[PDB]
Amino acid sequence: GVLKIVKVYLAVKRRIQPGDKMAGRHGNKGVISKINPIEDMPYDENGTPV
Amino acid sequence: GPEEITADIPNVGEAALSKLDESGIVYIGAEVTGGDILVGKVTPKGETQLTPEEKLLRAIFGEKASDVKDSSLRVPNGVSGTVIDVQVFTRDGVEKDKRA
Amino acid sequence: SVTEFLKPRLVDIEQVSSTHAKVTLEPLERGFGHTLGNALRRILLSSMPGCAVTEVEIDGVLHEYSTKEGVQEDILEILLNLKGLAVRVQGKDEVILTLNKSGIGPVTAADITHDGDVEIVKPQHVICHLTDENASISMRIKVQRGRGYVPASTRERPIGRLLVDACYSPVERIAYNVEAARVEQRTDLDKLVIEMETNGTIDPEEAIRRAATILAEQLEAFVDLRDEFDPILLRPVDDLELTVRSANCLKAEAIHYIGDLVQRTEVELLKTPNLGKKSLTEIKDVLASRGLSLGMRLENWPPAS
Repeated sequence: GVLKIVKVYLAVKRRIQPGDKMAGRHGNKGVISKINPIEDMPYDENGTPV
Repeated sequence: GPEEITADIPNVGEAALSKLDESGIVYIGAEVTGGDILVGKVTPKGETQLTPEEKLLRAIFGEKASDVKDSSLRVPNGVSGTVIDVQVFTRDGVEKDKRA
Repeated sequence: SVTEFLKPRLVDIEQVSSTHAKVTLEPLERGFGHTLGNALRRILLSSMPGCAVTEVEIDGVLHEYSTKEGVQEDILEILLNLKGLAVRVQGKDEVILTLNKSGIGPVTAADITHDGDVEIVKPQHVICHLTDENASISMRIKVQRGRGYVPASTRERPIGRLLVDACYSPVERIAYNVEAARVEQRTDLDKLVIEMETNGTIDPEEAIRRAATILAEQLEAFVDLRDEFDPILLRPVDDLELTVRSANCLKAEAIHYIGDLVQRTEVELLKTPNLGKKSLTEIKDVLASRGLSLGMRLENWPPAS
């Protein structure tokens, strides 16, 4: 009873945002709480932020 | 009667059919959001009795409108993306369209 | 004197490289070096203007999740490469560049068609690679000026136009140091050295001056410290084609607008003299002809006029 089938594929890109879950390899997991502007971050003697 | 996959839907505007090709299937690379039409399809609803009002409707707005109804595939609400691939499967013995 | 501060001046600029510079400010009073340095660093990292690629059109491609025959890279990788193209525009806030290439080899920024008001500061920037002799690429690239970071999702288009996230800031990093200044006859003055790393599209001195101008404009506020209804409701009652007696009854009640009429209930109209059920039915009919009804509630009427 089936004449035809049409399949459509949609692609999207997801960026990182507060509420996403991150982890290391040692069981240290967490959730992102805030995206901080570049000049608010701690930096070293050469001006390189983390 | 069989359902037809077509680009000619009587109850939708010209703008809503702009992203469909001649076969009633969306183009590759189109940006779509919730509510947009991907595949246009109609379902038969014809009857063998024609009332005077039905005759007036057919005379003024055409016979295609009075025979079929919209059953198209639409993007679910809250979904967006880009069309990157389309596949068509046709039963053996049925004629193939341009896209296939 | 006590109320006499020494004003810093720009002493020297050391152009270590095309993208690395040092700027010296001297002399500075006790404590002003850090006060100026931190504010200047924040402004320089935050608010400098620049140009960036925002749109790309390639002849044979429809979207970015695809490939081109004879090209080593995906379309996404080409867009990422174009996101790091440093361009200086001399006379306008928008420009379109053209790239045409063919043959085996790398396609770099030196292959972009020359423009009078467009300068390429890194001609060796690689864009893609062509791996076939009978292969060619042609594209149009849109560049415009701005500041900050504007992702393409926040900001119809024909199929084939590819959006690129815009990073307008030309400054890569800022560092600063405060040292002792060997002034003629004092030993309590400082010197501020600012190390600047950019992409080569902005002059250090004009960056410093622009940051100082922004800071002064923001300061000038502290320097002087001190302390819709729907249109149909606004139409007059006589716009309704009411009968003579209905119009007289409504005028006797001092109703001059539709907003006044729709707020009145059926009971109040019925209790009014000289208004029967027929005229109230006619009023309801003419209101229903425009999709209105009696018994609506409104806040802040009359509409301040």
